[PDB]
Amino acid sequence: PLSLLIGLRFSRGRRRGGMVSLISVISTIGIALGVAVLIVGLSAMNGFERELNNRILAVVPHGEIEAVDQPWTNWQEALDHVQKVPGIAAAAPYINFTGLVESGANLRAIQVKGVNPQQEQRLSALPSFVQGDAWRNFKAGEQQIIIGKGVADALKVKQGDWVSIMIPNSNPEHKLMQPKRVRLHVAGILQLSGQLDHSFAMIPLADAQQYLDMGSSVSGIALKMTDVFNANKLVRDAGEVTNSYVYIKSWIGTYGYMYRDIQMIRAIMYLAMVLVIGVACFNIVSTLVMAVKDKSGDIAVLRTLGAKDGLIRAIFVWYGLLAGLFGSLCGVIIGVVVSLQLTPIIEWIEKLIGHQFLSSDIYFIDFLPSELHWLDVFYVLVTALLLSLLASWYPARRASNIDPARVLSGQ
Amino acid sequence: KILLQCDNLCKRYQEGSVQTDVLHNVSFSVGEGEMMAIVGSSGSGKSTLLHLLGGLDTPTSGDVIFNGQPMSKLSSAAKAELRNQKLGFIYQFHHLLPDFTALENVAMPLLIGKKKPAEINSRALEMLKAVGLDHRANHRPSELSGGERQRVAIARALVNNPRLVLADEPTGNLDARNADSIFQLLGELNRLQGTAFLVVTHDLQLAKRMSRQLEMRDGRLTAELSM
Amino acid sequence: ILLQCDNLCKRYQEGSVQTDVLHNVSFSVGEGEMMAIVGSSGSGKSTLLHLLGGLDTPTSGDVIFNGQPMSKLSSAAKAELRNQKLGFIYQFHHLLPDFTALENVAMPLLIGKKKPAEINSRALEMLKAVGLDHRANHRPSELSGGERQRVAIARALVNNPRLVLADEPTGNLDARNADSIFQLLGELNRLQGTAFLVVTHDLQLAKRMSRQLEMRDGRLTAELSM
Amino acid sequence: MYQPVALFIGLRYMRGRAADRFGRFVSWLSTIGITLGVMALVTVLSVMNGFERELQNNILGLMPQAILSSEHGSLNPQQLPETAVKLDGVNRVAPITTGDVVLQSARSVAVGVMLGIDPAQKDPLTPYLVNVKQTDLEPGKYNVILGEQLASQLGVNRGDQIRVMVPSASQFTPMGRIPSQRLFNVIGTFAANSEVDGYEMLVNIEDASRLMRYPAGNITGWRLWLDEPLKVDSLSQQKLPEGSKWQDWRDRKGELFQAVRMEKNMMGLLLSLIVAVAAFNIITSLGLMVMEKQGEVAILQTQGLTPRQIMMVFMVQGASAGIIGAILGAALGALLASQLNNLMPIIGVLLDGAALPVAIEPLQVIVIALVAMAIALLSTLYPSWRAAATQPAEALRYE
Ligand SMILES: [Mg+2]
Ligand SMILES: [Mg+2]
Repeated sequence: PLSLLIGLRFSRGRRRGGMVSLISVISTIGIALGVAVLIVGLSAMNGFERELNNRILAVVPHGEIEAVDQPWTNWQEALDHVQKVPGIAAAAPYINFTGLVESGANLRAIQVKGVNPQQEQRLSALPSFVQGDAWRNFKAGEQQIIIGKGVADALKVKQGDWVSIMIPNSNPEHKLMQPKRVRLHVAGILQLSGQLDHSFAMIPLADAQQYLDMGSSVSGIALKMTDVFNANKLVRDAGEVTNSYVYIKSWIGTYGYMYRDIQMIRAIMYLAMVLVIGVACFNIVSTLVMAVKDKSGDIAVLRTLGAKDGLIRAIFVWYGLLAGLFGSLCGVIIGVVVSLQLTPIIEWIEKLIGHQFLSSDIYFIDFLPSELHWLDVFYVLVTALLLSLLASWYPARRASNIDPARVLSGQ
Repeated sequence: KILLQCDNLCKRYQEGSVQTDVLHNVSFSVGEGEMMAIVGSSGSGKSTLLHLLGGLDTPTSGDVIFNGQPMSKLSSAAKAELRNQKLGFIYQFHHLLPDFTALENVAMPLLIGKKKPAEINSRALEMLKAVGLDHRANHRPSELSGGERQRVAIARALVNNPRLVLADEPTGNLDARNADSIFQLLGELNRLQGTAFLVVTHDLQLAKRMSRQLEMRDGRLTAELSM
Repeated sequence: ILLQCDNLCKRYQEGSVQTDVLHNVSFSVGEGEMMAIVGSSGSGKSTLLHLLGGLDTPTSGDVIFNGQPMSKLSSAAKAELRNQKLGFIYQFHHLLPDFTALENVAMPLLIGKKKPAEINSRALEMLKAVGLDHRANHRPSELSGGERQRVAIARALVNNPRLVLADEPTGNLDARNADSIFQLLGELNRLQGTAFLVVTHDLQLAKRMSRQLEMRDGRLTAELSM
Repeated sequence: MYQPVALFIGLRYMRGRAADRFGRFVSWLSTIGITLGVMALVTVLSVMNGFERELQNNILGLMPQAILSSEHGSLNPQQLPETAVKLDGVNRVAPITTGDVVLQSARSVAVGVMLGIDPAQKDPLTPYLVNVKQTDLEPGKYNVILGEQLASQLGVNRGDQIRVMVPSASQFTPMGRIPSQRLFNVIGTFAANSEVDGYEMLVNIEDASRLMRYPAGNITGWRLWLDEPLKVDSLSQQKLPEGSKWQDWRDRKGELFQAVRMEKNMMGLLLSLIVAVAAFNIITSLGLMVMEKQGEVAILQTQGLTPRQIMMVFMVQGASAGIIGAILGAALGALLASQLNNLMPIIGVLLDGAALPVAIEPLQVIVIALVAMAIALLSTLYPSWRAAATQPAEALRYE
């Protein structure tokens, strides 16, 4: 094929020996670098959302349907049949009250929680890996209670002992009924990031039998928004499935000024990624257009020799296709390698110390890479190949259009 | 009996500084199988004229008719059609593809016509031997000396047997050897093949080989050669 | 003595074949002496004259100027030389494209930092000498084929060099500028003690230099026997 | 014209032939790239600085940030005078008795923390108080101020007094460590726009001391305002001369600290990507330009110009291009940074971040421009020397 031969010869060096010109190799390297940086940035960005609703948002409840009239309003039959709407698929009930731990140690105040055994795993992500495996199977009878690294740490014992919290101030009504349920041992302990281990305690559901709470009707909970961001204020025109008495409590926006940080960070992320894309595209386009303009002289000779538009188009199409293909292959390989094996690159300059990028980051990840390939690398490769072909094509058409003798003399 | 046709072919270059006129109402004709020679002083406007004759510079207030059809008339595809089988243009300060050796450069009109591998090679070498630099068929223009590249350009022009051959000082960078020999070559071409020639040259000893040597006179081509 | 060649040989080989050019070149150009070189295309005239200057490294020879070889000169020393003693002209003459004819002619002087006024006056001096004052405002692109050659000649001779090397100074021009520029060089030599060594193909006026040599694929034959 | 040859040649090359549209905007691609890189870097840095300032002030500013004390309490002279209390940052000294407490209420039992401030001195929360005499606040039988998120909503509301408990107290050992408790009176309700409301309350000075252990007149420590609470790790790692334990806000809002640390780290990674790509473009474009003009270099060298002067010829052009690019990029980046609040028609509906910008001209902006200058100078320096060594005849042949 004539076009391929001419393109290859144009992409050849100025001197015998090396079969690669400086400009072609340079454009290849630029395209590869752009593709690699785009891949890395997109992978980190996607990992951001992958981790956000996995270790910092799942633990916090996504909503609440608490009302001032539980019986038959928020507690019709077993519960409000909020499962009808397809937004969520695990409602479960929810009972909350406060108490104190009595162990002859640093007393702490805990807002305890009620959780149903063989349940609460479809609801939130608080159930986490811990030595106390099969703990839920041991949760029953309203006797044993599970705490975090809170009052357990404050007290000088762990699961190895059986010290009871002895809630002394369980007063649902202001009058001091104070039913002191004592000898509630703990056999499992959980750990969470940072704080709020000080105010977590697991009580089997339907604990009202002995805690003097009224009946089996509790506050309840719902609205486990899977697409929390897209579900933001999505309860508008919805949520009537609950048929509660008073306006339900809000979604995770109730603990505001952290969701604000989340949204602001996401905005800055989008801005930075847009800047990356623009810079890389500009670099690639500038290099390709400069090279093609540098190769404008021979186009006039070909046109005056009788070359048609098709051959001129095909020559630079092949040139750009070759450059883009090789650069995209190299960039894809390097970027995939980096993204898949970036976090495992822990600098051993200081033995498990410092690294200048890891400090006080436990239960989170120093970096956050996630390679959602076969749907994102394809876009980058297609965009690179396009940009390359368009940059190759545009100046070639202009040079061919110009009177051949005119450009041979002027440029 | 007509190949070239000029009707007041005027031109002027002006980028916004001054009006630098070149030509004033050029008009002549080159008969089928007719030779002509152009003479004049530097700066007259010969090269610009011959560029206008082809479809390689837009005339200002004139037109050129080839085989009863103007040049701006031809579409881009039609002009590409024409340049392969009817144009034998040679370039002053001749420009060659630098990454292609002499053989490929000579063969390019045929490759563009897609003649044949074997025919193309044989005929490129045909014309190269005609010009007479067989021992530089493997040298790129960079490695070629000053004159052999000019002969390569001539061979490329005449490889495809064009009907008309426009030239810009085909033999001005060469000794008498290649000047005289290449005039012999063109002379046989015309009387063996019905090809016309129109060559601009400064060597007045052989300028009259074309006969009817015109004189470019800073606009209009004076019939005589009275300086 | 101005030029001195001792078996100035050369050869180009990129790894394909040994393409010899010259075989034991040796001659001299006397102070204020003209010479002309003749031969067939491909002989190696341009390569020879490039070797004469410090613009191509000889393989197995040397060139001595004013009793000091060219490779002897340091880079600064060669830059020193090229401003006041070299009047080299280029085949397929190359000019700065973004600089008009006047500035191109004035560049040797600007590099010498003569004066604003002197530089302008003398650039125009030499431009009028060659006779293209009408195209003193045109860049090389806008200039035609011959006026750029005359601009190159003027740039070569603007600074009054001791020796003037040329590569077909008048081969792209009609008899007008050929004869007139030979007249110009002729006055230059006998008004000013400047020697000339010009390669040309026009044999009518090649003998103006006198002692016309004949480059013959290595060694410059003293006779013009073809 | 100009006496210096290098300056004239560089300027003329920078101007270019300008065939149709300034070389179809191909001649100034170097300046265009410098501008784009500088603009992007400036915008990113300004927005990150604004984010850090927002986190420092609008959230962590109101709440306590650091406390020092001794084992279970201080001594009569506050365990120390003001001397040897200032270590780093802008530290303001103010006694405090922070301690978690249980605010039992008739409507609903709730828990929260408090601050033992004195009426004499101001605090972040003093201007927010409404319908109350903060300045004239005597103990008044343990008077307190709190509300607008706890008393007003899910509380005993203003007035009617409220319960306050301190679990950390050993009053009567025989039973289950009965804490120290007493009824407190409400005289106001602070209105706050941060998390302070609903989790924090104000108490008179010395009332927490009387209620809690250790002698009256002492405190639980001293507030220490920090100039860089974002990077409070360095302060915590350092041990103050007195040996007092360093308490910090990270003990409560650890999730936010970890999240901001990770976000800053990965944003630095993105900035590194930006810098690498931009610098690659600079080197590539300027080097290819210098290599492209080798024929002109050869023509120039044969007529008196030394290898050391052509280097200046190219460095002049490089410096001019870098200057134009850096100035344009700085201007455009400053404008874009101080134009990000608006231009959010539909994205702002769900993403109300506003991209809080902070254009810190003094240092961050200038350093980027200087780095670009140096990079351009070196990139024009090396290839110029490489091309100045080739023999002119060899260069003019391939040309
Ligand atoms: Mg001409
Ligand atoms: Mg030559």
